[PDB]
Parts: sequence; C-alpha cells; structure tokens
Amino acid sequence: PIRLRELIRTIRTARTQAEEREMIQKECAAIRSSFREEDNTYRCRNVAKLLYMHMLGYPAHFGQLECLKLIASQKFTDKRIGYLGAMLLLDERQDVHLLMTNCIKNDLNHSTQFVQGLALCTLGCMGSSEMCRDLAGEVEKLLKTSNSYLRKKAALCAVHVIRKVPELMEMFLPATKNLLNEKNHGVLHTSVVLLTEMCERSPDMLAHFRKLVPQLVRILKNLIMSGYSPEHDVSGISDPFLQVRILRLLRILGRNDDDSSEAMNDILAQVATNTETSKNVGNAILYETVLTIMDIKSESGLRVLAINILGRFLLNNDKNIRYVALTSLLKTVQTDHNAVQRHRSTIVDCLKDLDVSIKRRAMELSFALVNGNNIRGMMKELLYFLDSCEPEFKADCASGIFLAAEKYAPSKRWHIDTIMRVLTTAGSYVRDDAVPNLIQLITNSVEMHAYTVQRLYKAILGDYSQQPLVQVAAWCIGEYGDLLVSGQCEEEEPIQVTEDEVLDILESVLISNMSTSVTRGYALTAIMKLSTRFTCTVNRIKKVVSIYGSSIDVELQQRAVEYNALFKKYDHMRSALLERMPVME
Amino acid sequence: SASAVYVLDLKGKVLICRNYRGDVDMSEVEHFMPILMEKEEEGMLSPILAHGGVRFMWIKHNNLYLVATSKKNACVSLVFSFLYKVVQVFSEYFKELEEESIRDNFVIIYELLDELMDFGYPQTTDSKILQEYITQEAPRPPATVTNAVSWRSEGIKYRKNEVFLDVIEAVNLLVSANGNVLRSEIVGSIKMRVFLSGMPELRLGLNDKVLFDNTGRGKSKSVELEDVKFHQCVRLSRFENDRTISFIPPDGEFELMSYRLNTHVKPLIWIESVIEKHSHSRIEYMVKAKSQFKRRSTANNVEIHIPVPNDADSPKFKTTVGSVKWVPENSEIVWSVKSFPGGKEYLMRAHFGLPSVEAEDKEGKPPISVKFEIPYFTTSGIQVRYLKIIEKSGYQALPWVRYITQNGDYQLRTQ
Amino acid sequence: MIHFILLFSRQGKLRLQKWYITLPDKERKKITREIVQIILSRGHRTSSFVDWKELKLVYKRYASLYFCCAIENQDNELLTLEIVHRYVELLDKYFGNVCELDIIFNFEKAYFILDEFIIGGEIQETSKKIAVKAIEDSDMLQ
Amino acid sequence: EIFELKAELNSDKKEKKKEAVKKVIASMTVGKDVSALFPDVVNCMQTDNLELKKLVYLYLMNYAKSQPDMAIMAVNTFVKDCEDPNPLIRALAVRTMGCIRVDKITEYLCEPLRKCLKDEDPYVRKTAAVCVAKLHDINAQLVEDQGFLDTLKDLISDSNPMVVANAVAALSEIAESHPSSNLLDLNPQSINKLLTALNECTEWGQIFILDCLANYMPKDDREAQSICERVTPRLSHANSAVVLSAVKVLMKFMEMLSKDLDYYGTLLKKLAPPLVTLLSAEPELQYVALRNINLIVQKRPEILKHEMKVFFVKYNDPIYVKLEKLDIMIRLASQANIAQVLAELREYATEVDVDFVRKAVRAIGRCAIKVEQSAERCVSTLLDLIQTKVNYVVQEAIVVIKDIFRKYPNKYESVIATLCENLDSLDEPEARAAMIWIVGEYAERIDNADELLESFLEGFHDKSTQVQLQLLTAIVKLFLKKPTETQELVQQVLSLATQDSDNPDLRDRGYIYWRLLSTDPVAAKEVVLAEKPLISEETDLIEPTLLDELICYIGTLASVYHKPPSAFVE
Amino acid sequence: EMRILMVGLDAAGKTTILYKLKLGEIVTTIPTIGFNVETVEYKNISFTVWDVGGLDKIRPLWRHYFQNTQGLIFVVDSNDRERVNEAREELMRMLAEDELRDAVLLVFANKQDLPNAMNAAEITDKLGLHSLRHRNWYIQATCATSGDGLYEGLDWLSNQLRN
Amino acid sequence: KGENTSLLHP
Amino acid sequence: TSYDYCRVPMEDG
Ligand SMILES: Nc1nc2c(ncn2[C@@H]2O[C@H](COP(=O)(O)OP(=O)(O)OP(=O)(O)O)[C@@H](O)[C@H]2O)c(=O)[nH]1
Ligand SMILES: [Mg+2]
Repeated sequence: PIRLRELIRTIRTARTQAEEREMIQKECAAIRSSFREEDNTYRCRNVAKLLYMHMLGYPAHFGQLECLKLIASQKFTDKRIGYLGAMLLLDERQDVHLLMTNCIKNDLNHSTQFVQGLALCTLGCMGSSEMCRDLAGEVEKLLKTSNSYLRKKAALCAVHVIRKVPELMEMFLPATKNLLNEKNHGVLHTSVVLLTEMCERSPDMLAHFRKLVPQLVRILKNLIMSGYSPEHDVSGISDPFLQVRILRLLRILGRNDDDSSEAMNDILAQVATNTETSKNVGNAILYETVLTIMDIKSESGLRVLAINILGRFLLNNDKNIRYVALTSLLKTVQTDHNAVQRHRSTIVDCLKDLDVSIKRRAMELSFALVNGNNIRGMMKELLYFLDSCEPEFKADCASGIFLAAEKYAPSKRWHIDTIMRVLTTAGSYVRDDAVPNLIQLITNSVEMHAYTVQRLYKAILGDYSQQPLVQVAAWCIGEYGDLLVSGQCEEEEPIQVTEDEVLDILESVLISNMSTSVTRGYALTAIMKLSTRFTCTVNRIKKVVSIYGSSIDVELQQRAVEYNALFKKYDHMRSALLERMPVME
Repeated sequence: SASAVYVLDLKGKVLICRNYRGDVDMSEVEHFMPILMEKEEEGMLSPILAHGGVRFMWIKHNNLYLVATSKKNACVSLVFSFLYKVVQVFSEYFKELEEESIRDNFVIIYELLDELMDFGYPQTTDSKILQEYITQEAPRPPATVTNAVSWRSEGIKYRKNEVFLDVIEAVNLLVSANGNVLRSEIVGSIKMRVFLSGMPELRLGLNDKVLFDNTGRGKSKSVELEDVKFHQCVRLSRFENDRTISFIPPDGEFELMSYRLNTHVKPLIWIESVIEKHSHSRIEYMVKAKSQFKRRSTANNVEIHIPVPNDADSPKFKTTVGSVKWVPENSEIVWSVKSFPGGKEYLMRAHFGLPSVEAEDKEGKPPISVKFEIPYFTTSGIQVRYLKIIEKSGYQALPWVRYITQNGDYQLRTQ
Repeated sequence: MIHFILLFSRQGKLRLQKWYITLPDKERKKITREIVQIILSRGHRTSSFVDWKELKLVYKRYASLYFCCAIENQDNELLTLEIVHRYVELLDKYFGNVCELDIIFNFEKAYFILDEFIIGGEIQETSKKIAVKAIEDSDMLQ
Repeated sequence: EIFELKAELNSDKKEKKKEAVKKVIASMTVGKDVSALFPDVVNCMQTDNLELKKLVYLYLMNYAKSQPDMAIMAVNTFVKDCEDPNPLIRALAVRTMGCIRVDKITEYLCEPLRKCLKDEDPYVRKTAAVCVAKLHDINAQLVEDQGFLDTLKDLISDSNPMVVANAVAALSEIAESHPSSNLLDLNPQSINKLLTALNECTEWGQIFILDCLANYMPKDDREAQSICERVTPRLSHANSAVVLSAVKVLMKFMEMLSKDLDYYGTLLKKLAPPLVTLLSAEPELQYVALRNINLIVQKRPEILKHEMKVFFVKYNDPIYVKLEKLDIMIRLASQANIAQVLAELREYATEVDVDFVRKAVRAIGRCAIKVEQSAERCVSTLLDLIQTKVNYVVQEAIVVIKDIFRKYPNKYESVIATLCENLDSLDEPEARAAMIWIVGEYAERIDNADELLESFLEGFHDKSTQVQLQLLTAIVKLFLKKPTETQELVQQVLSLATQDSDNPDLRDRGYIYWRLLSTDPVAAKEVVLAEKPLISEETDLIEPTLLDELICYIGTLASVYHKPPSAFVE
Repeated sequence: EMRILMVGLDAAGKTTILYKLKLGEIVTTIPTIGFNVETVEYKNISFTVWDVGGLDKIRPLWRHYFQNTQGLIFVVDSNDRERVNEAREELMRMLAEDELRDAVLLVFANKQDLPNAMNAAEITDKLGLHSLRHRNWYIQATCATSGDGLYEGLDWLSNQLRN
Repeated sequence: KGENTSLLHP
Repeated sequence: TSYDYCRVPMEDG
C-alpha cells in the first residue's frame, strides 16, 4: 500500500488527462481491493487517497461505507480521516448518511474533547433534516457544559440545526439563558451568531432577546475601549470578528423598536467616529456600522454622519471600497430617500467604470434611484448607457428600465416612446417574460393606440430578426389594425399604410426562419384578427391560412385548421368572437 | 489552400509556426484552444473550428495539434492530407514527434515548413527524396525533385537486390449482441520494402477476379478486390485498362496498395461471452473463445479484451490456457493467449465483485475487441503470382513475400 | 454564512473544496468549472467581489493559489476577505513558511486547519493562537 | 539583454553571427518581440553558407509586416541571389520574395521574377509560378500591368508537368480573384494535354490540375465520356484528397452524359467503392468524406443505396463522425434495410454520449417519417425505449412519437394504453407539450384522460408558453369529445386562462375558445375537432438550384458546411 | 475473524445482546439509528459484529452490509405476536438476494420474560424457517439481560464456520 | 514553476 | 519481426 504523498507525486507527473485518468484508476483498483480485504491497518491512507481522488473530481462513491468503518473505529487518526471523509463524500441526498447518527451520538459522549470536537464539526458542517431531529437533544447537553473549547462548537452546531430545522429553536430558548457573560471571546462570538439566528427566525423570540441589548452594548464598549489585545488583533484592532457580529445583532434588533434604539445610540455614535479607517479591517468595521445605522430608527444626527461616511467611501481609489459604497447605497434606498440622490453624479460616473461588478451595482443603484422627479433626466443617461454596454448588461438593463418606467411614468406617450426605444436598441437581449408586461401596459393605455401601432409598423419593416419586437408587433397589429388603416376599404390615394404590405410583412415573418415558433402564433392570430378588423381585403388572408395547415409544427397546424374552419364554414361567426380583449391589472 | 501551418502543444501555446499568405493573423491561434474547450463541453466538436472568418483545420497527434488556419474557401481535404503527410515527414526525420522534438530541432523544421508548402499549396512532400538536400547533418536539388519520376532517386546501388513484400491482412468485424455478424470486411495492405539498384519497372501480379474473368480462368480461387488504392507510383491508367500493376518503386518502406473487400466467411476468432451481472454483488464472465479457421495455423500472441465495470474489485480468474492480467486503466481484462492454435476452444471464467453502494453516473458498454495475429495465412485468399523485375541493366533480384493476418477493428459488441 | 470555499491554482486545477451547502455532485462540477472560468478570466483590479447568482462571491489572490468564498447577500463583505487572510496566516503558522506544495501535498491537514477554523459556515475561533494551539494539541494526541 | 546579441551579431566571425541568428530565431520561436532587432540581421545576410540564409529569409518573412519601412534594404540582395548558379538559392530567394507583404517593395521585384519564369532549370520555375500568385495576392493590377498572366499561361503548355501543376494552381488562384472577366479556361486540346500530364506529375499536383477541371464544362457527350475515361483511373489512388477531387470532377461531368447510354451506369458502379473506401481512413478525413457523401447521396441516390453496412458506427469513433453516420443512415433508408437500421439504432440508445443518443432517437423518427412500412416497428422500438426509464431517452422519444402520430394518425390506438401510464412527472417542456398533444388528440381511447390532466393544472400559471397553449387546446378538445365528466374542467381552465393569465397568445386563444364554447358548442365539433389536412413533411434535402452548385465545391468548406461559398467567408 | 450482522426488528434487544457479549453488562441503550461494531472474542475467534439497528428508515440500508458477510443474527422479539409477520416478510425479502448467499442464519428468540412470549417451535412455525433451502438456519432461545443461550449460539456459529 | 513562492511573505 | 519469407516466382509464364 503506497502513501498519500506518493500518489500525489505520481498524479502530478501525468501530462494528459487521458493519462491522469489511467494513473487514477490504477491506484483506485488497489484501494477497492484493499477494501475487499476489510483491512484495519492501511485503511486510513486508503481513504485519504480516495479523498484526493474525489478532490480532483473522480468517482469516489464506493468509498462512502469505508468512511463509516473509520468513524466507528477506536484509534484517533482513523476517526479524524473518517469524519473528514464524512464531511466530503456524504451530504443530505446520498441516503447512506443515516448510518453516521449512532456514531456521532456515541462520539458526543466520548471522554476526550477532541472526538467530541470532530463530532460537533461534522454535524455542524453537513447535518440533514433527519439527523438534526435526533441530535439537538444532545447538543444542548453539550451547550450547558463548562468546557470553553466545546461551547463554541456546540453553539454553531445549534446554528446549523436551527437553520435546517426551524421548528427546533424552541428547545434552545431554555438553553441560551445567560451565556453572554463569557470572558472568552470565541464562545462569545459563536453565541452572538446563535442569537443572530434565533432573532432572525422567529420574531416572538425578540422580546426575550432585546432585553439583553445593554449587556452587549457594554461588551462592545469594553471591546472598543480596550485598544489592544495580544491575540484577536489585526493591525491594532481589537477583535473585529466579534465586533461585526455584535453590530449585526444590533442591526437586526431595534429596527422597529425605539427603547433599544435609544439604548444603542451611544456606541454607534462612538464607533462611527472613534475607529481607524486605514486598513481593510477598519473599513469592514465601519461598513457594518453603516448598515447598523441604516436599518434602525436611529438619531437624525447619526444618519447625516453615515451619509458622510458613505461619501468618503465613494471617493476612495480602492475598488473594494467602491463596491462596498455601492452596496451600502443599494441597501438604504427607501430609508433616507433624498440624501442618497445628491451622489447622483458619482453614481452615474460608476456606470462608466471599467469593472463588471461596479457597473452592475451602479446599474442596480441607478434603477433604484429613479423617482418621479428625476425621471425625465436620468432615463436619457440610462438609455445612452444601454446602447453602450457589454452583451451581458443589456438584459438586466432592459428589465430594469421597464420596471422603473412602470412605477414612475410622468406620462403615457413618453413611456411608450422609451419602451419602444429600448425594444429597438435591445432586441435579442430583452427577456421574453417582459412581453406580457409590455402588451398589458400598452393595452392599459386607452387613449393612444394609433401612435403605437404606426411606430411598430415602421419599426418591423426595418428589421424582423429581433424576436420580442415582432412578439409585441404582431399582437399590436392584430388588435389595432383599424387605427393603422382607416377608411381604406378600396384603393385610395397613396398613404404610408396600404393594407397589403401590412399582411405581407406578417407573411414574411411566417415564411422566414428567423422565428422561434411563438412569433408565428402571434402572427396567425394577427392574420385571423385582420379578417374582422379589416373589411378592406378579406378572402386573401384566407388563402394564407388555408395553405398553412400542413406545417410541421404542432400548434401552428392546429391553429391554421381552427381558423380555416371558421373561414370556410362560419364566416357569420368570425365577427361574433373577435371582440376586443378586456384589460386587467 | 492553407494559410498558416501552426504546430501547438496540449496547453495551446505555439511550439512552431509558419504562415504563408498573411490572411490569418499570427495571434489568431490564441483563439483556438478556448474555442476547442468551448466546443468540447457541448458535443459540437469538429476538425473545422470557426472564429469569425478564420477556420481552424486541425489534427491531434501525441501531444501536438497541427492547426492549419485558413480564411477563404480552402480545399479542406487538401489541408488534412497535407497535415497527415507533414506528420509522416516529421516522423520520418524524427524517431518520435513530441514536444521535445520541435524546440530541439528548430533548425530543420522551419526549413521543412518552408519547403513542403508555399502560399498554401503542397509541392514536394516525399520524405525520402527530401532527405537529399534538407539534412540535419547544401548541394543542388536532385533531378528527382523536378522530374516526373519524383519518388525514386537514380544512382542508388546496393550489394544485393532484395524485394520484400508484406501482404498484411486486417480483419474488421462487428458482431452484435444477438450473435450475428453485422459488418465483416478485410482491409488488406501490401507493404513493400524495396532494396533495388537502378530504375526498375516492376509488374506485380495478383489473383484478381476481374483479371481472371478477362483472362479465362474463372473457376479457380480468385479474390474479388472490391476497391484498390494504389500508391502514387503505380501507373493508374494502365491499371484501369487491363488490371495491370506496373510501377517504379521508391527506396525504402512504403505502402503499395490497400485493397478492401467483403467477407462471407465465418469470423476467425469468435467470442461467445455471457455476463451474470448481479446488481450490487458481483459479476461472472463465463467467456469462451473458439477458432473457426483451419487446424494448421497458429494465432500468435492474441489479446482478447473484455470490458469490465468501472469500479470492480477483488478479481478471480479461473482460466484454462493463457494468463489473465487485469488492466484497470482501460477498465477491461486482457485475456492474453501466447499461442492460440486453430480449431481449439478455450474457456475462461472471470469473477469480480461490485460495490454495494450504487454508482452515480452511467457506465457505457465498449465491445470485446481482440488483438490477434496469424502468420503465413490470408483470410482473403489473395495470392501474388509473380513480380517481373524489369531493368535496363539486367540482373536477377530475389523477391520475397510473407503473409500476415492481423485485426483492424475486430470488435464484438456486448449485451 | 459562507456557502463554500474553493482553493484553485492559476492553471485551473482545484487544490481544495469545502461545501457548506448540500447540492449534488454534477452541480458541484458545474459550479466549480463556471467559477474557475470566471475568476481566471478576470483582471487584477476588478474589485475582488463578483455578484454571482445572489451570492457576493469574494476572492483574494495570494500566489499562484487563489481563494474563494460565497457570502449570503445580507452580511459583511470585507471581513470575508479578512477571514481568507486569517486562514492564510493559520496555514502559515501551522506549516511554517507555507508554500503551494505545502497545500498540494498536505491538503488533508489544510482541511483540518479549516475545520479548526470554520465549521458550519461561520468562524468558530476568532483568535489565531488558540486555533493553532488546538490543532497542535490534536496532532499531539496523534 | 539584446545589446550583447546585437554586438555578437555585428561581428565578422562565422561562428559568432551563425550562433547569433540561431539565438534570434530561437527567441522568435518562443514568441518574443524580436521585431526591434530587424536591420542588424540584414547586414549579416549575404553569406555563402546556405544553412544560415534560410534563417535570415525566415526572419525577413516573419518580420517585414511589422517593419515595413525598414525592409527596403533587401531588394538588391534578392535580385543578386536570383542570378546565382545554385538553383536552390534562386528558388529560395524567389519563394522568399512573394511572402514579403510590403506594397512598397513589389514594384522592384517584377524583373527577376520575370527572368525566373523564363529560366531553364525547372525547380525555380515551379517556385516562380507560385510566386506569381503570391505577387497577385499583394497587388492584383500590378501583375496584370506587368503582363505575367500571358507568360504564366505559357507554362501550362510546357513539359515536365510539375511546373504545369504549379502553374495551373496559380492560375486557378488568380482566376478566383478576378470577377471572371476573361475566364482562363482553355480549349479541349489543352485539356487533352493536362489529362496526358495528369499521369506524370506528383501526387499533390493531381489535385491542382483537377481543381481547374471543376471550372470547365464540356459541350458534347462523346467528349465528356472521352475525358471521364481518363479521369476515372485517378479513383484508385492512395491520397484521399486526390480521390475526392476526382469524385468532384466526375460528379460535375456526369451531368452532361446520357442516361440511355451504357457508360452512365458504368460510371455509377465505378464510383461507389472509392466513396466507401474513403471512410476507412483517418478520422479527420472521415468527417469531410461524410459531409461529401451527404452532399452526394442527396444528388445521385442511385450510387450507395446498396451500401448500408459501411455506415454503422463503431464505439472507438469520435463524436463528429458518429453524429454524421446517423444522418447518412437516415439518407439511405428504404424498404430492404429497415430491419438493419431499427436493430442498429436500438443499440445506440444505450450509450452515454447524450447528444448522440438524442440524435439516434431523432434518427428513428426520421426513419419512421421517411418510409411507411416500418412505422409499427419504430413505435414498438420507441415504446421499448420508454420502458427503460432513462430520462433524456424518454424526453426525446415522446416528441418522436408525436412526430410519428402527426404523420400516421389512424390506427395506433393500441399505443396510448401504454402511454397513459408512463410516469407523467416528466420535466422538460418540449416533451410535456408532446405528451399533452398525445393525450388530447387521442382522448377517446384514454378513458381516464380527465383525471390525469388534473395533475397538470397544479402549476399551470408558471410552466411554459408551449405547455400552457397545448393544455388549452387539449382540454377544450377533451370537453368537446366527452361533455359529461369534463364540464367543470373546461370552465376552470378557461377561468385560469382568461382571468388571471397574462400571456397574450394564451389570453387570445382562451377568449376565442371561451366565446366559441359559450356561443355554440354544437358548431365547435366542426370548428376545432375538424378533419385536419395531411401535414406536409419538411423536405430537408438541399434545394437542387443550390445543390448543383455545391457539386462544383466538393472537398472545400462549402461542402462541409453545406453552404454556398459566399455566405460564410469574410 | 468472522463478519457477523445483527439484523432484525426495532426494540429487539440486539444492541443489548451486543453490549452483553462484549462487556457483560446491560447498559441503558437508546434505539440506535445507525450502527455499532465491537470485536467480540469468544472460542478464540474474534467475532466482529456489525450491529445494525432496525428502524423504519434503516431497513433499506442493510444491503450496504451484505458483503463479505459470513453469518446472520436475525433477532426477533418473542413478546410481539403481531410483528412476526413483518419479520417473516423482512427475512424472506433479505435472504432472496444474490449477495449474502453463503452465510449461516442464526435466529435469536430474544426477550423471554412472559407467558405471552413464545418458544423456538412456534417462532419457527411462524417465520417458516423449514421453508428455507440451501440454508443452515438455527433458532436459539435467548435471554439478553442474563446471557442465557448467547454463548451456545456463538459456539454453534463457531462450529459452522469451518466445514 | 510559479509555486515555490511563499504566500504572504511573513 | 521473427517471421520468415517465401520466395515467389518471377515470370509466371
Ligand atoms: N425482557 C427482556 N427485555 C429486553 C431484553 N433485551 C432487551 N430488552 C429490552 O428491550 C429494549 C430495547 O432493546 P435495546 O437493545 O436497548 O435497543 P434495540 O432492541 O437494539 O433497538 P434497535 O437498536 O432499534 O434495534 C431495552 O430497553 C430492554 O429493556 C431481554 O432479554 N429480555
Ligand atoms: Mg439498538
């Protein structure tokens, strides 16, 4: 049996993956053969080699049971490799992971704390909806204990069992009682994580948990006043992992309370001013402070300071800080709506940035920034931006322009003009789900239909190879061709509409293969609705319907027959069922 | 109509490059390997990749990609036959062609890529003639490079005059799971090794069925050569006239003709295999191999591959004749028989386990594919009759032949 | 809540992976290949955060080795990069002049450092002396 | 770093400048920007050593594009080397001349190329003939002004056929660049010359003097037979590009011969063994050979209709050959070999290449649409594939069964009794709509069709567009067939298709069905349960107005893409 | 060295037998969800016992341990007249697999405490052990809380290992 | 090789 | 190759 380092040195000498697979399967057969001998000496290094083969992405499904034979061993190294292989090879949906339950339950009552450490490790990493229903009665036994090394593991295991089983947090309310006075800080960190989860899940636990706010206020104040600790220190900063979790627990509390909001006023006024802003860690502290300020009903003087912090963040040359500032402004859109808007030039400057993430957050922030007063100005810049994107930004921008324009439109004509400009400039990027929204809004329009249909007809004669354009246009023609062609039952003086190329452009949509077989359903619906809406030229589109009933698509062949039966038998019933469609919300 | 003969490695960087027309930029090969890795993960892999107006005709050697870019409507088969002839020229100068041969012999490889092709057109690719003024060890170009007989340099003189022939058969076979023969054709290839002095005009003679029907001997054993692909050297108009094989041979080993006919005869080695694949438990292979051919012949060093599952374990091999090694790289057993006489019938029983936890993905069923070799025996029944050495000088050469039957893709499908 | 952590090299090879969310194997080989294809084709001043599928993906290059995380999109972001830096310092203090080959060969101990530092997604030991003391005591038990 | 290289390069010793230029083109090989060291290797170029001058010509060829103004210091050296008694260095200089792509240089190079076209030693002539095409690539009107083409046509009438082959190649290169004004094709007597020069040139020149015969068209029946009887012996050649070009000119020139003469069938019987034997070559030639046979068996199907067995794929084939042999087996399906194809495609749906299995199931579908004798065997095979319970196989087989039932709708009522219990929790929407169509159109032999569509109305508002539209058709047809137990089902689906649905085609079809149902359900039996006309199959044969064009381009990128040569080049 | 399983119904005292054979005490035992393993060493043979629970969701996972198995201990409960039918169904659904074909069967009639409990004959009549072919079945009346009959069954298991 | 460089240069 | 040859006749008259 070879060692692990020999296998890794052998795999690194393979050049082609069609040779590396061979050097994998060579040793993989030896691992399988050593598993059929039921070994107990070399089984550690075999399961280690098998985890290495899994880490590349080769099949390690057979080595699942031999992790379970290592978990139920008695040496420590085998238990270590067994729980590591349990956390790698096994998950919820493997269904051989029910066998770990008895071994973990016997290893939580183990004498040495490190076997209990590995058993809390595995159950915290990868417990399921059924393992945690039979183990949380034993984790709370390990939560009342006095071993400071295992309190921090039992707390995060409780976090995992509350995240997987949300109907199980009620047995931790008599388990979490008065464990925030811990002198050790790792236990305090995991207990703040546990309180964060307990306060995030059920609001009925908040009333017992917002009473302990001035305790952790005093704890965070003692953290800030302690300028140095020998451990916990990253560039002169006292335990930032604890401070961010305490500030997040302060954020999720007091957001609809006032007593706790007045309680947390002093330390939030302090740490927003009494912090270091040089390294990345102080920026993390200050950003979590900003998010703590923005979600709570704080003092009115604090929010001006927080907007000043974010205005400092917008001007930094570090792109991390720009991403943090755009994220933070994207958070507090609704609360403090007006003071965000004065950074508009800085946000629009971020649309010109050379990064995918910065332009994406600037796009989202600009779409959240549109109100009913900056609507006429900011849409011009966003419509200039939309033509000047990458091909990945046009889809979300075409969605967001429609979403912002449906909320805050100043008028109806300019709204349709902007949507039409988007449809002419996006084309093959606007999402197909937006087409019911576009047709629903232009039929919510009751006063301007001819101005829409003339421009749609002028647009699709330019091109037809944009799918959502003709998706809108065929419906628009089929419902409002009477406002397209008016009073032209026979041949008259030459106007732009001619009631013959209107039908010919739909026939060209049908014949040309730049159609995804859903524009053709719209097209035939338009053709048949131009039998009642048009008294000018009928019995010629009847030819186009009747020659279409042999098409290879299923629904088009159904639809052409279900129209041709009306054209040939029930011409007195064609007008009897083509009344205009009612309009909903 | 190639544009730039590139030679890459498995990482995609340029081992050596040689453009001729300049219609393809030299940085266009940087779009080869990302496009190949994109087409690899959607099953639309092709030997002709596409980057806008630049198409990439490529073949895959051992570690090498010989990408030949083009921009216009290139003659594609010209480019691919050129690339395989470039492979043959490099493997005739170099004992192997790998990444260690390009960067260590760049003195001669740029000369070859300048000599073989100009402006995208192959013009002189016979490697043995090309050994005479492009050397790794310069005179005028020989007259053989320009003359009509462009594969034989006059002035070669040997001590003896030996004409070696290897009429090597290759049985292709495809037997379905039902036990019936779907396709059974023989792709034979007469492979000569000529050591002659002078400018000989050989006339090889076969037992062709058409030649005997136009002769008058239409009741003896004659092979119906359904198609014949001769070399360059064979006078093809004279062969289309009266089935006559007249040529001036090159100097050294070459493949003269590659005949191809069908077979209504039984398969040589038959593999009657059964599989008792019980789920989650084990698998049994009560396989036997009978030889349907004559009792006299002796199939040397056959290797009957049988594909096993991917995750088998603890093998047991109850055989009769011939050892079993188990190769888990290819995930198949190699039932190697050292000597397999005709008419015999050898039984072999393999027995694995199988993991009790079931697999995650499917497995696929490759065919049983033997690697047999039978000397002094032709399945097609082709018999060379004569070889008239014709030389202006006048001597007696010694024409030697030997008959070998091999496999091509001698596959037998499984259940 | 860190969803997963990937340690991939510059070439695209995967040197470590740890999933705190239970999605099946073919989805893992899809997500891993997509994220490696994203990050290796991304420039050096691209703000170290990627909005990938409602997960603010945090990465930080230190050598030919990369790193990766996946925070839930309601939590702190720069502290995730600080978690990555703390993990690099723990790997350095356990190994001693940590190398790429020290993670390739001894990846099983890299998992043990990670599981003495991150379990369940969150941080269990805020100190950097107590975690290395705990893993040196657990190896002292051998 | 480069300064020591330049100082060693500007020396006077042979071993210093030789190792210098070897170091230079060694740095050029790995891809280092050695373009700045251009005018220092040009000084150490005029040597009598010949192993060195190839490297300097290599540097002048790879770095004259990047340094256009610096490359004017080479013309005197080339016109000096084009008078040397060594013919190798003359032809080396000549093939170095044309590849230098600088417009300011070609005006001086017209005289030594004009001399070397009139040289005696044929090696430099077969170099210079291609160099004329190199020069015409740079400036086309310059070569016409110098009048090289009228001199180039005189090498076609030369002996020693390698110069003839390179000259025909260069002339076909230049005449492709022209707008076909003064087309350079020649009389039948020159074609007699080239056909008597075909049997003497090299194996590569035979491709070039057959690619010029793809432009000539004869005017007689005895003439075309007289030249095909000399082109036809090229079909027995080893080089698979020679055989393919001979097939190209035979497929072009068989369009002139008469079918009633007994030579046409002889040409058809002499053409099938090379077209089969091309597939027993290396796989990058098999792809081009399969696309060419795909372009031929749509044109002349009388050739390979007796050869099915040579298109059965193997497991050791790559993906791009396996995806093409299935389409060829579609193109060669007839009454005599339906059994072999259906026994073969059943063993292709047990593979692991998913695109290949989807293509095999669609091949079963196209075989069932192509012939009528074996549709029952196809439906039996597809039902046996559905009863293996592999997800993608079923999700293609349902769509294929739909494509069969739309063609042969009458007497397959013994099939949906297996399809009524087939694990209707299927996932992909392209086959869910097919399942809904199979239920709805045949909702008479399914006595419990109403209770299985109850499962489809659970998430009706957010499945798809096609699935919702097929449910809206099929439930209306179900109520129209049986108005007893389905009275509230049509009401709830029209209430979920008109009131709280916003997909506009779904709304339009829902209100048309609601108005037709509330107006007159007696007329609805004639309107929507109408006797539908026969669904015209889509002839996926390439159009013969286009297919006669692509016969002239066989073995090119126009043949592999099955596109005309202008729709894809840029 | 002999790989032994302990399959059977829930609340059957199989973990009680497993802790009785190894240590010799009756410890408080939860209904074990996963499995247990101990090296029980009696009659100079290390009988490695793969004790597996028998709950409502573990009975499919017994097939992962039917490999290299040299003997079974299908523990039934004597005080369950109603549960012997599903125990017979589990026994005939377990022995009808290709793997685990050469392992002996050793049924323990655990929990002999009441007159409602049964003897070996009635449990043999209800399970249908006489309807087994090519099997060396042996029922054994056991008392887990007192060690009655356990070492006799282990002695019979040791003699039926060799042939 | 690009691997023997240490990570954070302590 | 350890295989041995067989000489063929020349003229086949
Ligand atoms: N009267 C009597 N009761 C027993 C005997 N053996 C076990 N029991 C009781 O049966 C109960 C269940 O047995 P356990 O061994 O603890 O658990 P188990 O039967 O293994 O349950 P699973 O693990 O699901 O198979 C115990 O609480 C014991 O009190 C016995 O020999 N006689
Ligand atoms: Mg138990």
